Amino acid sequence: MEALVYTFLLVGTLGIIFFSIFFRDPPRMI
Amino acid sequence: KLPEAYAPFAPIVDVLPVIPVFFILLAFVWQAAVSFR
Amino acid sequence: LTPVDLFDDRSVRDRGFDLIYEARDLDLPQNVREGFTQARASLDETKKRVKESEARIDADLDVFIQKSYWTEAREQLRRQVGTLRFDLNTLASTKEKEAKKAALGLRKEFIQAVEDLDFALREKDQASAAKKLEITKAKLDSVLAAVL
Amino acid sequence: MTSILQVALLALIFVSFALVVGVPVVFATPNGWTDNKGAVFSGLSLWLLLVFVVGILNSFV
Amino acid sequence: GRDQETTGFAWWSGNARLINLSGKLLGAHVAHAGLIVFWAGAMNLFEVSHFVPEKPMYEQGLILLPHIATLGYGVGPGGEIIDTFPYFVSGVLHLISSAVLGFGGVYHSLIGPETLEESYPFFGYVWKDKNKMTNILGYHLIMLGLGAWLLVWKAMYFGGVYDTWAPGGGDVRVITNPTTNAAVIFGYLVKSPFGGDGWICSVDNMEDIIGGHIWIGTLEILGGIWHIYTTPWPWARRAFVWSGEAYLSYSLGAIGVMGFIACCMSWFNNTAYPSEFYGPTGPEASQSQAFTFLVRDQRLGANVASAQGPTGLGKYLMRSPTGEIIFGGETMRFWDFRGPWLEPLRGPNGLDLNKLKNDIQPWQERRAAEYMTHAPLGSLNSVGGVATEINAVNFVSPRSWLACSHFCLGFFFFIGHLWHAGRARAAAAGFEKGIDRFDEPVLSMRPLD
Amino acid sequence: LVDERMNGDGTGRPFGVNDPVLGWVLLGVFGTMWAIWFIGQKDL
Amino acid sequence: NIELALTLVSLVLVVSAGPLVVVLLSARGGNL
Amino acid sequence: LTFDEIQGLTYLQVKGSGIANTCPVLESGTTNLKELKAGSYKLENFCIEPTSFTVKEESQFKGGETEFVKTKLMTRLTYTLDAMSGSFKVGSDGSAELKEDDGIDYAATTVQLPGGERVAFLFTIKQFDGKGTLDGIKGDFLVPSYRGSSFLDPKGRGGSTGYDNAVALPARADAEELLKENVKITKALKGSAVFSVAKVDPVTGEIAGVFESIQPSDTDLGAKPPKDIKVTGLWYAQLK
Amino acid sequence: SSLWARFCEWITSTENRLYIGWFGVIMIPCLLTATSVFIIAFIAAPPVDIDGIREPVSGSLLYGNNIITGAVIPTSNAIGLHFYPIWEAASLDEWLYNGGPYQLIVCHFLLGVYCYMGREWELSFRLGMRPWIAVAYSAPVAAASAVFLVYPIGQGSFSDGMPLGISGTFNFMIVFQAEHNILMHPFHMLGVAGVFGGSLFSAMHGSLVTSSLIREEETYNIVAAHGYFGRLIFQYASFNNSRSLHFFLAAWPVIGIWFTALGLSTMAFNLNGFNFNQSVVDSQGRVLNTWADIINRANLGMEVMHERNAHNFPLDLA
Amino acid sequence: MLTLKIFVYTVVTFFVCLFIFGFLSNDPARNPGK
Ligand code: CLA
Ligand code: CLA
Ligand SMILES: CC1=C(/C=C/C(C)=C/C=C/C(C)=C/C=C/C=C(C)/C=C/C=C(C)/C=C/C2=C(C)CCCC2(C)C)C(C)(C)CCC1
Ligand SMILES: CC1=C(/C=C/C(C)=C/C=C/C(C)=C/C=C/C=C(C)/C=C/C=C(C)/C=C/C2=C(C)CCCC2(C)C)C(C)(C)CCC1
Ligand SMILES: CC1=C(/C=C/C(C)=C/C=C/C(C)=C/C=C/C=C(C)/C=C/C=C(C)/C=C/C2=C(C)CCCC2(C)C)C(C)(C)CCC1
Ligand SMILES: [Cl-]
Ligand SMILES: [Cl-]
Repeated sequence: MEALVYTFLLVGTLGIIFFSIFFRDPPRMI
Repeated sequence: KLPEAYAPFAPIVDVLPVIPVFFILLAFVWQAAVSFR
Repeated sequence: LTPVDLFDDRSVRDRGFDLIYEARDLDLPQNVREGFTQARASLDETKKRVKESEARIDADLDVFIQKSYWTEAREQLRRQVGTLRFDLNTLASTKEKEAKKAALGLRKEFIQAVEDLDFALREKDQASAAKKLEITKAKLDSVLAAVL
Repeated sequence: MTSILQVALLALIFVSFALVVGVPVVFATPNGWTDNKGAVFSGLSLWLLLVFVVGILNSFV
Repeated sequence: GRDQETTGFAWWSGNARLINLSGKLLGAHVAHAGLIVFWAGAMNLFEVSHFVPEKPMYEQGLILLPHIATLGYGVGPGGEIIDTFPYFVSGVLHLISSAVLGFGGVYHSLIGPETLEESYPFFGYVWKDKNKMTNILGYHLIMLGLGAWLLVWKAMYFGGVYDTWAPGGGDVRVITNPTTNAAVIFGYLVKSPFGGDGWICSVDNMEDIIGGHIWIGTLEILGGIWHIYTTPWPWARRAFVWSGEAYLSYSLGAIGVMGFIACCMSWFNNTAYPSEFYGPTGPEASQSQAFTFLVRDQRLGANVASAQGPTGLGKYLMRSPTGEIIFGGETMRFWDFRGPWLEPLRGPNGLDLNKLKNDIQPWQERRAAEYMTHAPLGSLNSVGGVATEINAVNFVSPRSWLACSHFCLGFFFFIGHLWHAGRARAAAAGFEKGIDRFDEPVLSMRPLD
Repeated sequence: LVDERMNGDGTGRPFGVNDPVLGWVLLGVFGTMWAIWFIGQKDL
Repeated sequence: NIELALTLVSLVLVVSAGPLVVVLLSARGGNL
Repeated sequence: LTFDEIQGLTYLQVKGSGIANTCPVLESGTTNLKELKAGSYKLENFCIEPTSFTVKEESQFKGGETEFVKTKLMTRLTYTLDAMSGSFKVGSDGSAELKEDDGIDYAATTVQLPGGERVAFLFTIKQFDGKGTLDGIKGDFLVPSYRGSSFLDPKGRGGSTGYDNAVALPARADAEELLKENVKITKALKGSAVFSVAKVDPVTGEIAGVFESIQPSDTDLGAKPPKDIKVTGLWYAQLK
Repeated sequence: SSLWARFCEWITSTENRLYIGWFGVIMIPCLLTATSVFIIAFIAAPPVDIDGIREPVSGSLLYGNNIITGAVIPTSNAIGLHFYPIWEAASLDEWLYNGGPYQLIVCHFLLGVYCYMGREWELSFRLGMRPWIAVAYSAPVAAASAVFLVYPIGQGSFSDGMPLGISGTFNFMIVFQAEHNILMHPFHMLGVAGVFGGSLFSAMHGSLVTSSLIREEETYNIVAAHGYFGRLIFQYASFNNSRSLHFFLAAWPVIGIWFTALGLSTMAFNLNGFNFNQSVVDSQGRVLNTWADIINRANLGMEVMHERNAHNFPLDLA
Repeated sequence: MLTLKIFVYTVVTFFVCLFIFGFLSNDPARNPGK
């Protein structure tokens, strides 16, 4: 299940990047 | 080797191939005298 | 624990075992490494090799053309016949003035014929190859008569 | 003869170097080309002439 | 000369001050041609002087002489160099010719008028004047077509190019039946660039080469007449930037690609680049080594046919994924290699062990042995050797030099395309210098996020 | 043989067309696209 | 070493030619 | 493609076609074998093209009988024995002897059986001495180790050249790991092959028929047990 | 309005959260294709015979391996530079065994990165910005092209291409030096200077601006306004112009990466780095070893080990 | 697997056509202003 743990970590990192681009704080500042 | 008659001129032909690289250097020299207007 | 087996292969050197090593000796002149100088030195050996090429061109090749074995026929050319041009040149060089010039002329007319026959094999034209081979045979025989 | 071709080739080299420095000078010299173009033509003609001589000498050497 | 205060271009961009100076621009281009012709002549004479008849040209680090040799000059049966005077003639001709071009450039850069349109209307040209631009392209297109036909003439007349695949031995041969079949001539163009197909680098017969030059020669001349008597169509004008930098960017991009293709040609092709003069190709060297040992071991008393290697995939011979019998070892990658010394031993199905068992000619061996030693592997200090080798051999494959140099040249010229093309497009729009500070488009665009 | 393969690798087939369909589809797709581009924005 | 010596002589003369043209032109207020 | 048809095609025409991995077909000749003169003949141009590679495998059931199962080849072609020369004879009766001598008698082949299991085997008839009738020439052939003694494993341990010990784990360098370390057994095994002459071309002195052979699979230098590989296909040869 | 025109607008639309473009039209699908196969391969891909020696190297998290060890095995040596489309493979299983995914990923990836460069310029032209941001992005793209295309081609096999994995990258780097001595290549030296220098310049510029804007004002306007210029250690006026400084901040790193990429490409044509092995010799001829010779000793070790069973002849001309 | 090839060949052609015809769509006029 180490591979399952590794896949979870990889998937989780990608998910953070996703919200960081589409669910990011509106860039009111220049 | 060069023909026997042109053999005594080997030293000159040994310097000719590098002449082109000197032209670009001469350009910067001209700009130096020009003071890079 | 066994002693490394030993084999008497001294005969390999007799059957050109040092050809590769000689060709890889950069110290030797390029002609020596290529064997060009050696052949030019050995007239009888060159003449023999020429006759071997003649046999291949004459008593051979036609077989492939008959059975449309173009690959083999085109490979029949070159291979051992590969040195034929160099061989004919040195034999003609043995001649002098007009004799050498006339011999070189025959060499050229033959070289042209071998190329015509080769192109026929390339187009896989049996009829053209057949007639072209006959022309090549005559050309070679003429050059052989002069060089030999 | 080899000497004639060699001597002629040397002369071409000298004329060449002269033109190599003289031509650009005359061209960039204020009112130095309109009054010296004829002299440049004379030097250029000699240079090309020397070229021909060297070539003929090669055939006879 | 000129100063930045009147041009807006600094000394490091001085040549950009010649864009609208047609007369000066002519001198610059004409002069640069003098430099190119100069090196061609100077280096050629230098090579001739530093040439030795006891060694092959590739061992002597000569790059220009191989070109003349391929054209069939001072070469003999087996590629042996008979005389070098023809090479001397080429150097002398180019060197003296460079003087004429040099004088013209200097004149059109000093005495000559900065512009020509005012005096010589024919030469006078203005970027954007598509009609004139197309006409200029036409003239040069015809010139290139004539040059290709000159090569075609040398192939079928005035002697012939050296044929490494010549029957009964490799030597100069007058092409008499150049391939004119469009399917064969254009087949290479539609060939995949991947392995096996090798795109146009696959050309192995001089007949196709000369025939292909026949096609390109005619098309270029016809295209020149077309561009001389036609003006860009609406679709073209609406899909191209009409400016000097834009025109340069197009040429930069094209010449950059041509550079990469030339690199591959010199590294893979052995027909247009005779291994006799340019040395063996990477794949050729590998196959040569396998052949060298296969022959030696076979003579010692080894059955190369049933010789299982450590992996069990055949020590000397094996089968290509396609099925063709190929040399064993890591050289399996170069199974698509084809050389005049190995073809005779090959047959419909890969190699023919029959020829390998008997009929192997001595030259087939000597040539392979020489190629194996003179492999393209080398160092910057010219210490010949695969790698991890002592400083004893002084040799670097000329193919390696041409392949590395032209690749780098192609890369930079591609970057130049990106720089000039982008700047040309920005210039046309008007934002090349920067943002207006009052009409910033972003400020008028949607607030996005 | 033991299996079935296209057997196109290593063969210099134009645009890797080992079947007439492949050649036809490529030209057809391009033709439709050209028509759309020309109709949307005339070329000349 | 005579060949090498005259080789260096040639290098000096040829390399000095370009600066020579500039120096002369500059000295006579040429258009450089 | 008959032998002559293949000869007509150039190497470039054959290159990429895959026909090089196919034995010539004796389209000519007679199905009868009686015409085949009785005597000894050089088995030149002997080719064996494996039609199918089946591997014996126990049935689904834990006690299920081990039957040969269908498999999918993973190695692009490169499995047709060819250019093999040997000695073949035929008596007045059906007596027929087929003896392989040299040539490409061996061909490594990796096939995947149902369940995503790749079984590697060296298809070969090395030292085949068939001595049956004109048809069913039963015989045995050598099955050399798929890997040679020099071959090194990922750990570097090998036969003639290898560590012989688990250098990775110093404390466990020598232990039960002996089966995998310092073993690298390269002993050759044996396999049985049966050949039958379907047709004989007396005028062209060419013979062709079907072949069937069951050989052990790779033993990973003794690391794994060998598996029976039943290879069936067609064979072609020229008696000259 | 013509639908094709309407579509053309949407494509060039700047209101898109992520600007799509004509380059993106080809970049998006290609990169999406490469990303999908890469994820599935790095997880479930079966072993691949990269050395074409019938010895398949295991890969993917499923077949053991790990985040660090896991990688996409390069195509088999047997294939070499031959095109290996899935349809050419008899069975998807063969495509995986031969190492097809790697070729597919690299092909759909290189096209994407090239289109990514074009997309950069496309938006810059749409926004009205200068068109040289892509030129800076050309430096990384050139390096990737050399490790995944130029080198594989020069060597004559996609197997030589850098494996898509952490451990695979290290293996590629080691074998490269063992055969090319990249460390002694002047171009690689320029590349190391570029990265080492780029990091130094980044740290300094960041520190200067931060300390200055520490407070729209110019990056250094604050410190400049005070006039207490640090000419004490910054005794210069070359980068007094912010545009001049930022230009260098981009030229130094990009130009260096360009050289290292070209260096790798040249070494792909067998142009190895300086070889000074046995260059120092005593009076009688005895060889006086140097640091270079010691580096050679290591190179020999990596060479004799790489491909333990993939060499049947002494010379590694391949 | 020819169906896979036919599909891929079509998909590729379509996207390539969009890129070529798209730039042919007076792209130079996409400039923000002039
Ligand atoms: C292939 C290289 C090359 C060439 C052909 C040219 C050509 C030219 N440049 Mg230029 N330039 C170059 C490189 C080159 N440049 C480089 C590398 C730089 C960066 C330093 C510059 C920077 C630069 C600037 C800033 C300017 C030019 C300008 C010019 C034009 C006129 C020069 C002038 O005004 O005074 C002429 C210079 C001299 C008279 C000094 C000597 C030059 C002579 C002609 C060289 C001859 C040498 C040769 C041995 C002579 C042979 C004679 C023969 C008998 C053998 C001209 C067409 C000027 C211009 O027109 O801008 C609009 C200008 O302002 N250049
Ligand atoms: C025939 C091809 C060609 C031509 C005609 C031009 C012409 C021009 N370029 Mg350009 N360029 C090219 C290729 C070309 N380029 C390539 C391939 C690249 C990629 C590297 C570039 C990158 C480039 C940049 C970044 C810039 C230009 C600029 C310019 C303009 C200013 C000229 C100038 O600098 O004044 C005088 C000439 C010089 C100052 C050059 C000085 C001599 C150089 C620096 C020494 C280099 C020697 C080199 C290492 C020798 C090896 C070369 C090769 C073997 C690798 C000018 C109109 C400038 C511009 O503003 O565009 C409008 C500018 O910013 N170019
Ligand atoms: C072919 C021939 C001829 C001619 C020759 C020539 C061509 C000469 C000239 C040459 C030249 C043409 C020379 C010149 C060179 C250059 C130089 C000598 C320069 C240098 C410089 C330097 C070293 C520095 C620089 C700098 C400055 C000052 C500025 C800024 C930048 C820099 C820093 C870079 C003769 C007559 C012999 C005859 C025979 C043949
Ligand atoms: C414009 C200008 C420029 C420049 C340009 C140029 C590049 C010019 C050049 C020109 C040229 C291009 C020159 C050349 C010259 C050469 C010559 C003049 C030659 C001569 C020759 C002779 C004299 C002879 C020789 C011989 C022979 C061949 C035989 C053998 C022997 C000998 C070798 C001796 C610059 C950059 C500065 C910038 C500014 C402006
Ligand atoms: C000689 C010879 C031959 C032939 C060759 C050839 C035939 C070549 C040609 C080639 C070619 C055929 C070239 C051409 C090119 C062109 C192109 C490749 C095009 C391009 C285009 C462009 C660049 C455009 C783009 C765009 C679009 C469309 C969109 C919008 C924008 C623009 C307009 C920009 C052979 C093979 C036999 C080999 C041997 C030698
Ligand atoms: Cl390894
Ligand atoms: Cl090997």
